[PDB]
Amino acid sequence: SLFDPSCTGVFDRQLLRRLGRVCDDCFNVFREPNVATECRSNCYNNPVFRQCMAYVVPAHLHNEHRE
Amino acid sequence: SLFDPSCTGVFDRQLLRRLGRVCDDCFNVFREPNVATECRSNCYNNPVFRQCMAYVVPAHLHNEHREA
Repeated sequence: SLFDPSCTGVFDRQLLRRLGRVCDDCFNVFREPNVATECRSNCYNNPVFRQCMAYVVPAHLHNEHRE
Repeated sequence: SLFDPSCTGVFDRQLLRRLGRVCDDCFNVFREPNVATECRSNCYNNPVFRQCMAYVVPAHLHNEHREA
C-alpha cells in the first residue's frame, strides 16, 4: 500500500525488496523477528539497517560471488 | 588493487560500482569532488555515504523507474 506506515509512497517495490535482503543477510530474521522488523522501519532509515549494512556490505565486497 | 586504502580486499567490483552510484546520484560529484571522494572512503562506511543513502534511496523508492 502507498499508505504502509513502514514506508509510504513506494512505487519501486523491486528496490524495497533488494534493501530487505540487507536485513535478511544480517542475521536469522526468524530468530530475531523484532530486530528484523525494526530493520525495515522508516524506509530502512534506522540504526539497525545502518549497522547491518556495515556488516553485510563489506562481507559481500570481500566475496567474489555476485549479488 | 586488493591494497587500495579506500577499501581493501575487494573481490566483488560490481557491488563496489553499485554503491558508487549512490554517491553519483546524490549530487554533481564533479562540482563537490572532495565530498564525492569522501563518499567512497572506508568501503562506503562514512557519514557522507550514509546521508546520501537517506536522500537517494527514498527518492528511488518513490519513483517507478527501476534501477536494473
